[PDB]
Amino acid sequence: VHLTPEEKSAVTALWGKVNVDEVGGEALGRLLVVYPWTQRFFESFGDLSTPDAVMGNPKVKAHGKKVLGAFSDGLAHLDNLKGTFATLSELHCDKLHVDPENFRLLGNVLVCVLAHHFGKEFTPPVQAAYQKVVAGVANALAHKY
Amino acid sequence: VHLTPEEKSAVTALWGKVNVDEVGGEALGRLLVVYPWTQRFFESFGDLSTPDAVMGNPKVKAHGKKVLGAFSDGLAHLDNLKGTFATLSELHCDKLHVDPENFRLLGNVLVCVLAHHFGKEFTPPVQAAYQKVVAGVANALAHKY
Amino acid sequence: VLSPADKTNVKAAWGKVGAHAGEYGAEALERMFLSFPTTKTYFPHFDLSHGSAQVKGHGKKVADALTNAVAHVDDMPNALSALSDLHAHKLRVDPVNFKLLSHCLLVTLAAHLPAEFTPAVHASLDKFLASVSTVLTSKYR
Amino acid sequence: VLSPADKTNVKAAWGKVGAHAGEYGAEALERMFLSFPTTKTYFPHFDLSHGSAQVKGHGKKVADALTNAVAHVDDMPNALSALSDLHAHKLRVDPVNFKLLSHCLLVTLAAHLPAEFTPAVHASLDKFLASVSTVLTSKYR
Ligand code: HEM
Ligand code: HEM
Ligand code: HEM
Ligand code: HEM
Repeated sequence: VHLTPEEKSAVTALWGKVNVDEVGGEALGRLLVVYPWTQRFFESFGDLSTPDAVMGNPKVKAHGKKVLGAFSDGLAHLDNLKGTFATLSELHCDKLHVDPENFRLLGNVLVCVLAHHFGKEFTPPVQAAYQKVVAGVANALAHKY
Repeated sequence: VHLTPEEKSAVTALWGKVNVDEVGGEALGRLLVVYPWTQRFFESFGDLSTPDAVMGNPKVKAHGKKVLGAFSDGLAHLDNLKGTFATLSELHCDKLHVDPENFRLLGNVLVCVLAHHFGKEFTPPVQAAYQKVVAGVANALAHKY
Repeated sequence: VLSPADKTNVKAAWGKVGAHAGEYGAEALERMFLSFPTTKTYFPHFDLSHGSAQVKGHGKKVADALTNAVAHVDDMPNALSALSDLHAHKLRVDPVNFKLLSHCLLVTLAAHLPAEFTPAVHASLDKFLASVSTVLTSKYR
Repeated sequence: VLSPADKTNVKAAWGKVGAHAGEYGAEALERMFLSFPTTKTYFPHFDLSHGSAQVKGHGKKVADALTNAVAHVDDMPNALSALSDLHAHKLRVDPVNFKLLSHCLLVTLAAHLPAEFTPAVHASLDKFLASVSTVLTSKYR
């Protein structure tokens, strides 16, 4: 990423307001709902047949919290995402076989979720800093493929 | 880019057999034909109404040679495409208003022209290395946007 | 393709947009300009400054066309033909840019319609914007 | 939308492929795996090694379907219904990948049909593969 100092503060300031548990489940559920093809990795999660089935599924919720947890850590090492995510990159590739495009879809969903949550506070320029961030994470996650 | 010495040799050696004149004219013409919307930047070139008219247009041919020329010179700086295309990057952005996506389109067209030309010689592993280069160049050219 | 559900979803959310469409259109453009700078190459003739009247004027135009697509949800290819022709033949915007505007349009709606921007609606609006994009790019080659 | 000329161009080009379609099928996949290593995520159960019978057999499978599509250039949606189904509901390959296989297939034909791979034929084949891609991803959502 190429984050100006002031882009870095704006990311961090807003992130302080986020309930990673909540946003985590929202982002992941929404992904499975807007791009149903992404459901291919979760057949063991059960019922994902309707929006309510997904959004409320205890497993989706718990998984989302995990993913966002790992993401939050990435935010404290914005200087070394590749390093931060190396073992996770290897895992997604070698074990899980997750196409890295999934990582960009989740990034976009996440940006919609932050907009949803923060309303007017998610200014054009705050969005621009988060766009750089989600792209950096997706890139870091795909680096070991 | 992130070319293996072996991948470096493969690029290097096939290139040495390239007639820049012909390949450059063909790459640019094919672009204007396969993706007709790229013609928005060459109004002043003339008749692009037909493949025949595009492929024959000398303005196209000569521009193709100029483009491949610069590309050609970039293969000598595979370790710093970024610093090699910085000025070209600013020009394309600030003076030409060329969307970097165009860079990617040409890259791919370029690869089809090389295959077209070298048949047998353009093996899967040789294509992989070229793919890395075209991506690399496109990225460097987009860098100052 | 848009299902009956999708259609209700879209008419419903767009319904809420009402008279703000214009302003939301302008905002989507600005977010796009700031997040995806390469899209600026298509507006070299515009003052892209914060609160540019050109951007404002352009946002209205985009919003009006979307509103027109909603009004003719069962005949979009025809309701949008003119605009399809323009983009294909004069503007010649690279296809990938449509996905970028769509996304900035989703962000704007989300930021303004917290209550209606449900998962189901989000999904429907995404498929809708994808459909409009498909139409505007249908005559490219 | 394939023009009459396109359909012709495609039928001609493919005509020449003949008994080699299976081999070209296999070669495009191999070019795909090496050039875009992310595409390998959909074949964890295959041996992706050079000249692997899994790749060879799959190459055949892909070629035949393309053949069938050339044959029903006029009724693709209908000729590939089953395959659209399979990909949308079972395989669930991400739509970005279709452009990667398409490109690798052009590269393959270029390398093998020098005289027939004219600029105009190149244009037709591209649109053709795009069309096939569209059909195969039309029931995703
Ligand atoms: C922000 C990007 C992501 C991060 C930081 C992330 C993080 C994680 C973490 C920490 C785990 C658990 C690791 C372990 O089991 O040892 C995990 C597992 C997993 N992730 Fe990712 N993930 C991301 C995106 C995705 C996406 C977009 C998908 C699919 C659409 C995905 C699919 C999976 C799957 C299938 C598992 C294993 C679940 C199980 O336990 O069965 N991940 N991820
Ligand atoms: C391989 C990637 C490319 C390279 C290395 C490259 C390089 C060049 C060079 C060296 C010039 C000379 C102009 C000058 O120095 O004043 C030029 C001009 C130009 N390029 Fe690029 N180019 C690339 C791709 C493209 C593409 C894909 C397009 C559009 C489809 C494009 C559009 C133009 C235009 C419109 C000009 C100005 C020509 C004129 O002044 O008549 N370029 N480019
Ligand atoms: C679904 C999305 C889109 C819609 C509904 C849309 C609609 C329109 C409309 C209604 C106009 C004005 C035509 C007139 O003068 O009557 C326009 C013009 C234009 N659009 Fe599109 N468009 C879309 C996507 C895009 C994208 C993605 C770009 C580039 C990033 C773009 C670039 C342009 C440009 C450069 C003009 C001409 C503006 C001027 O000079 O006034 N459009 N569009
Ligand atoms: C050119 C467009 C494509 C065509 C015509 C095509 C056609 C086919 C055919 C004919 C089959 C075999 C069905 C059967 O076993 O009865 C198949 C299966 C499959 N395809 Fe698609 N395909 C296309 C694109 C893709 C892409 C881009 C990918 C992934 C990157 C892909 C991944 C798969 C996979 C993983 C299978 C199952 C392989 C197995 O387990 O044997 N396909 N496809």
